[PDB]
Amino acid sequence: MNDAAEVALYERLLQLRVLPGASDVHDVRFVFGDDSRCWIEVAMHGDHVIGNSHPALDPKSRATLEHVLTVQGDLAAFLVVARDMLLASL
Amino acid sequence: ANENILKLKLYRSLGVILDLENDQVLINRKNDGNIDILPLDNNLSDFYKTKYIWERLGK
Ligand code: NA
Repeated sequence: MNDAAEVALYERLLQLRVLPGASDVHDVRFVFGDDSRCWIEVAMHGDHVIGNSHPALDPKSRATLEHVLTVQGDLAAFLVVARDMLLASL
Repeated sequence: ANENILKLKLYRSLGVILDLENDQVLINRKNDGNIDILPLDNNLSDFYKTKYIWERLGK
């Protein structure tokens, strides 16, 4: 299959969609699940990588997420923790 | 480069690899010679497949 169809299968398997962010700054929006239920926006570059999220997260949580991305440099681990946090916040 | 090309690189960077030659998906979280292999069989629900994959990524 073509790239768009492979993208569609990843979205189905992970229930993870990668969308343009609303932010100029945090320009990647990760969307979890079947609706616009859980999402978090991030910047792929910089010190200040964590943007807005729905459910809003508290500062302690946002700092944890920031470090997985900036310090650990581990996108999968960041998505795992962010998904768990956002789902628990619903 | 186009947008899907990048999305695919991003998914792949998670260690999740489509192996459609074999009707399965591979999960390589540790890069240590061990992988999880998930059949794409209609048999398991989408919910079960998603839950399983996120469990593997969370290890
Ligand atoms: Na995008």
